[PDB]
Amino acid sequence: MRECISIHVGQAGVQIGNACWELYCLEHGIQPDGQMPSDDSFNTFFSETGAGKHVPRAVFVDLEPTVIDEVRTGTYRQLFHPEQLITGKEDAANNYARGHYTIGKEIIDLVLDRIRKLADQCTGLQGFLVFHSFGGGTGSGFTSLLMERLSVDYGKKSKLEFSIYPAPQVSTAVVEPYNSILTTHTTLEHSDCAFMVDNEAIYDICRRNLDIERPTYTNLNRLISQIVSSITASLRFDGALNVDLTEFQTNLVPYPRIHFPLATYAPVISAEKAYHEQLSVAEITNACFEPANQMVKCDPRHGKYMACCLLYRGDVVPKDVNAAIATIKTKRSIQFVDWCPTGFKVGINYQPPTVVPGGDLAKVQRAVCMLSNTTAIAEAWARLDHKFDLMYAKRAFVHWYVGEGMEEGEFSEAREDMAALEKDYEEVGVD
Amino acid sequence: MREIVHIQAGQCGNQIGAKFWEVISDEHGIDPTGSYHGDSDLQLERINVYYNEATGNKYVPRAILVDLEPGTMDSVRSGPFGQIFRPDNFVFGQSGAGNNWAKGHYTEGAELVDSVLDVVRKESESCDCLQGFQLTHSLGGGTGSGMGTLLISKIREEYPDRIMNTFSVMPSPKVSDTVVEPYNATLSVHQLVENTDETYSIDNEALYDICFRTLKLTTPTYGDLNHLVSATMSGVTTCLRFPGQLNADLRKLAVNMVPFPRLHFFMPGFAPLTSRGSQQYRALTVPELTQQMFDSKNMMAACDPRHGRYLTVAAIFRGRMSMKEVDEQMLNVQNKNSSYFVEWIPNNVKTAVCDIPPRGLKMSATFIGNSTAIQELFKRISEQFTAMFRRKAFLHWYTGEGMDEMEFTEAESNMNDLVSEYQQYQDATADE
Amino acid sequence: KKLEAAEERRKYQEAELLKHLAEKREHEREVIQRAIEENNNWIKMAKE
Ligand SMILES: Nc1nc2c(ncn2[C@@H]2O[C@H](COP(=O)(O)OP(=O)(O)OP(=O)(O)O)[C@@H](O)[C@H]2O)c(=O)[nH]1
Ligand SMILES: Nc1nc2c(ncn2[C@@H]2O[C@H](COP(=O)(O)OP(=O)(O)O)[C@@H](O)[C@H]2O)c(=O)[nH]1
Ligand SMILES: [Mg+2]
Repeated sequence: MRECISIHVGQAGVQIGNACWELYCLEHGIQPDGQMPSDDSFNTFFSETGAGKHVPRAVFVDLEPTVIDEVRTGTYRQLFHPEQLITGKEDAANNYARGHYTIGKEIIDLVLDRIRKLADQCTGLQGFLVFHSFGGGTGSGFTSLLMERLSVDYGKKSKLEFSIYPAPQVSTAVVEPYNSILTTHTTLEHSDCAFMVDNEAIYDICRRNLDIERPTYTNLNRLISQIVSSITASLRFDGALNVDLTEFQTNLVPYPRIHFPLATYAPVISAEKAYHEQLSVAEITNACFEPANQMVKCDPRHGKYMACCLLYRGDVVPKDVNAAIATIKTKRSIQFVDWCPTGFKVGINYQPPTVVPGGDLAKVQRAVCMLSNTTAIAEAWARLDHKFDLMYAKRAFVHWYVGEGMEEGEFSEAREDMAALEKDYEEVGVD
Repeated sequence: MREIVHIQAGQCGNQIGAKFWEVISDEHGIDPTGSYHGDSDLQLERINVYYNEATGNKYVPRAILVDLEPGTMDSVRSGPFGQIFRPDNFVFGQSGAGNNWAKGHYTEGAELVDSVLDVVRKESESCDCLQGFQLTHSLGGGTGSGMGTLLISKIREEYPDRIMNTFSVMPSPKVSDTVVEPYNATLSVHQLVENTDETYSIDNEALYDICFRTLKLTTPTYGDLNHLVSATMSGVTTCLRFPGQLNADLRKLAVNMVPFPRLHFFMPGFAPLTSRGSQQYRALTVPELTQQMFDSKNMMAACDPRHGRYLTVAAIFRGRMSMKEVDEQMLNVQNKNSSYFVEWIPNNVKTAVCDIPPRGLKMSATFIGNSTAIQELFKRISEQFTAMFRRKAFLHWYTGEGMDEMEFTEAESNMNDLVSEYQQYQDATADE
Repeated sequence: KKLEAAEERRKYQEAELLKHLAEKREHEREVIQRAIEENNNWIKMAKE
């Protein structure tokens, strides 16, 4: 037994959590009341009560009650025990300083007490999965505060992130670049591996592949949940690759700071479409090397790979996979760094992707998620850093953070750390 | 963040405030008895932001009505929705302010202030999570202006961490009831620069010009001007009182709108422009609604937005329309009019769409702009002030109340610094 | 340390606003008392 605790912070984190847990229940045959009329690996994510009910090993946190109030009134209100749904009264008002200091300091001890109660039910706790936005005050500020405290209380215990990188099409605050840089600086030394999800990449996939004119968070989250499920399937089912949280780090992270893999998923097919030919292993593998299927907008052809993991799911045969990888190498450069072998770590998980009934995604016989650590991801940091610099040169909005007890020096420190991170991606790709 | 405590001060403040309450009650489906008779769950979702729920099905405005003169209060009670207000929330003096800021701020106002704070404390302590305060007042008078700013300072003292918001009506010679309005306005602007978090600059110069020039009303009345005020107030508060993602509370609005502490004076805009009688009207598409953002003709502050640059903009679209069309039209306007938006504040235009249109219209648009062009409004007040102050005209009305000349010099200088500050950011470049 | 730091940094600026606001109470009482003392003395004049 190797349990994983999921922490959902702020609106983005909570809403993505709702999509993930809905999907896990469909995959494991768990009803919204926690009942299942039944491999056994699902126990890493769900504990069991005396009444035979299955409860997510998760904590939902928000500084405002609105979002979580929807979970406690919704379809899955019986799935979670009330104590694992934590809300404050006053939000962080899109201010990292409010989330981290002012408001966060009041609820931190309560959140850690709930996490401790979940950890006490674990015989072999692997670690934590933290879901949050970069842009919101709770998602940014509270997450970095929580990450710091988790390192103290859970000495050398694995912590992985699912971070929502901001997009202007769906952005709610002008200050999102500030919050993003402040949270990245503070969390960097506390996270083992972080999977960024660029809201624009997801918005564009929904528009292009799912024919949704104006994608909503519901559309975005369903797609996000599919990628999260692909990453976590080998923890929740008896898988062969990324079998434990330590294996994510081992396979994808060559240096402590360069811990940001790029996720690419395929196929993304519309449900409200005429019956079509099922995609082959070659077709879905080819789709992994297309920038249009990426979870973060960036150009891998302008970067270098340091690790590549291919996670197949469903009706997939090793012979089909190897043939597909061989053809790719003949047509594409697929450039790796000098100190790394040009290769792939491949995993096949026998369960085909499950989709939400009445959802936008079509049911497929086979899917694949590629997790690659490429230097091209630095392009996402550069875009964020430039927006930060534009405002910071004029000290625009800085007073909001200073007023909450933050020092201007923390902004300089956070930005210098980001400059060092960009420099690290550049230095790593050199030869 | 939930409850907003509303305060109405002076003749103008109470007139505009009463209209705000009848407009929003109609939108939320609340009748003059406090009973909800609407047919949409959206109307009640965020009802608690402005209304307290009393025993049973009744909703009561979280509003405090203030004046140094009793007459205005009687007129409010007699009104259409006059019965909806909490009886204990009417706080009035007997000795007016006589259109003298000094009487409102130091003499008569100071005598009544504690009775008002007692009522605001009652409303505030009832709150689960008080966002802050919303004050409606004029700057040209004595009560709204002098006592209103005194209240802001006294409230700021007791609730220093809450958001202070105002709807401040600027005086104009075009619709003037007193020769001393430039003095009262300047003294008040000095107070607002220091004590509020956000101020909606509602200009009577602009309202008169809209009524006369656009609505073709030969002789505009306060009723005609107030119809534009209430349409604007309904529009700018849409995000606070209906479920939404953007600017859902007073603090998130301030965080998105205020880059520098003193630059918190907003230029409101509204489309389509309508007259009280005009229940016609057959018009207004998405490209049409969007075009009126740069239209000086649609501004509630007498400034040309094309004479400055937008630091930040919030745009609220109301009615049944395409969100895709709104997003396209809004992006087009920013790309075409690049030069009127500061380059050093990326993605500084935020848009929200609310399905519920205001009364009488099927489609509407409200604009909230933090523009450097607002300096034109402050310059106008400073020049009117100086014409009088140079000759120390009517100064005896103020010094007679115990005021010193220095306060006048200080208020004027602070307002001119504000103008200079807007000019500084207008000229700033992303040379970075 | 880096949190009660914020807590204490929060307070200086609140205490500060309360000073900047006790100073605004000062003036008012001064200008209202000065608004009597003068009228008190115009009659001190007038009688004699
Ligand atoms: N993908 C996705 N992004 C979301 C969702 N909700 C919010 N976001 C994004 O997250 C950012 C806004 O932060 P929020 O999570 O809403 O805010 P918060 O964490 O609750 O923090 P405060 O409200 O300030 O206390 C923006 O970039 C949004 O586009 C969601 O359900 N899905
Ligand atoms: N828009 C508008 N302005 C008004 C109204 N009543 C008065 N004013 C303006 O307010 C200023 C006079 O202040 P007023 O509120 O009457 O005095 P107070 O009772 O001492 O606050 C002038 O600029 C008037 O033009 C009104 O109902 N609507
Ligand atoms: Mg939130």
